[PDB]
Amino acid sequence: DQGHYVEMHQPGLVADHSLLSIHSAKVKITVPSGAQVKYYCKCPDVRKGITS
Amino acid sequence: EIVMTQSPATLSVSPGERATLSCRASQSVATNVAWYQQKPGQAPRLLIYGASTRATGIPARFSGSGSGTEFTLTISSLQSEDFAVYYCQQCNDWLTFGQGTKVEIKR
Repeated sequence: DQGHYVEMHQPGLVADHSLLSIHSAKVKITVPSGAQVKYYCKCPDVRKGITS
Repeated sequence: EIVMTQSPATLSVSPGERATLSCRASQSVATNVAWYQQKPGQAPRLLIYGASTRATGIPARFSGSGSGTEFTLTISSLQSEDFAVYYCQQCNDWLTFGQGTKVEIKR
């Protein structure tokens, strides 16, 4: 069929926890790939997210 | 903590924009390490010339100015003069321990 159809919508946002590893003294982001994971500690971090 | 194996000096003869690079062996000598691009003499300007190796802190004449230019937290020896001559060790006071930069002696 193609008389029927569903729009494969653009997906969105996903919060995570595991990437926030420890820096042996404090937080340590660990991004697998291209995941600009918005992160916001007490001060504004890169809420745009980082692959770094 | 993040052992800051500082690059030894900021090379300058004429007054010019040098960078007192202060490497960290473990990581980048950074704000988390709080390298702070310090241009610490014994008594004089023995403070964070940088501000967490990002901006010119207390002991800078814009010569220990905060700058992590690499894993080396360059105490940015911008217009380094004879008075700018100081052991601009981006002295890391990291979150776990100091692990400060040995020396990046501007001159």
